[PDB]
Amino acid sequence: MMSIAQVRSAGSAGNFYTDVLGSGERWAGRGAEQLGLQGSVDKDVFTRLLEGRLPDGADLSRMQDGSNRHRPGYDLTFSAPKSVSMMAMLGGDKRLIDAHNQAVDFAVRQVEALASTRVTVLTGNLVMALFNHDTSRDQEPQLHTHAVVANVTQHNGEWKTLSSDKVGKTGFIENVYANQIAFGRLYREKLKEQVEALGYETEVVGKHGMWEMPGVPVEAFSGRSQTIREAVGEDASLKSRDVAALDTRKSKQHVDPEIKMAEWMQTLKETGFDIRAYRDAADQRADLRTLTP
DNA sequence: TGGGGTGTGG
Ligand SMILES: [Mg+2]
Repeated sequence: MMSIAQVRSAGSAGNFYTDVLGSGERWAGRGAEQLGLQGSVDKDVFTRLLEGRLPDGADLSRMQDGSNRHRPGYDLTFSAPKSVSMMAMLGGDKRLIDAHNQAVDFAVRQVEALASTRVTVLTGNLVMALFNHDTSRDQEPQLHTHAVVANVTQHNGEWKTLSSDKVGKTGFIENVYANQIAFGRLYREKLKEQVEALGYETEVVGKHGMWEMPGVPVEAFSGRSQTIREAVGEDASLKSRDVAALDTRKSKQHVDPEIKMAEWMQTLKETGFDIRAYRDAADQRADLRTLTP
């Protein structure tokens, strides 16, 4: 599941991402490599990258009119299938938090192909920040990664701007939106490959091949989703659910990691699910094959 | 800026 969003403010939203299973926001992309950036994201260097102030001698901003300036960039959030989320946090399977991360690196890398600048020329490089979270605003397991793309790419010499000027030809983000499904798709496919290799089973449960591990009590950890549909309902348009997603949206919360982890384990019991039996069933499934043909 | 739900995203 890949969702999109425009970043419209540096300093402010620059923090947002700078802020419960062990807590890794790492850089990514050929562009982030050029500027010499690796698996760490300084609150300041990032907050800067959004204004147009690269680490390199590039200051592509527009600090005019008090505080009217550049265009920060975009947020491509890949959300993992609820069963994957649960198994990692409630099932303690750390191998999953990994698979998910590899699945994102794969996707985010296919997005970099569309990296192009205005003059339209595929510049094949991006400077990105990838933040990982594991809850929903409803406080449930909801592991996802905000692949924040900085509004900058590198053409021939200096850095330009992915974002466009005026209409001309569809620039970067235009194609991203035009290609959402494919991206959420191949992210989901990568996670899939690994997850099954670990010995887990999966079945389709939604459009464009969305899936989950069969048997895992998903319905019980989809509080946001349900609150959104109890409001605007089912059969509601995507746009209508966008607004619902925002109204009924609780505000960002300070949870007591162990009070919450316990509520989950507790609520997890009432479903009648045997977490342990599942991981083992998966192991035996994986073991059973790698030891045959 | 278009579009799948696990619903994130000043
Ligand atoms: Mg988040």
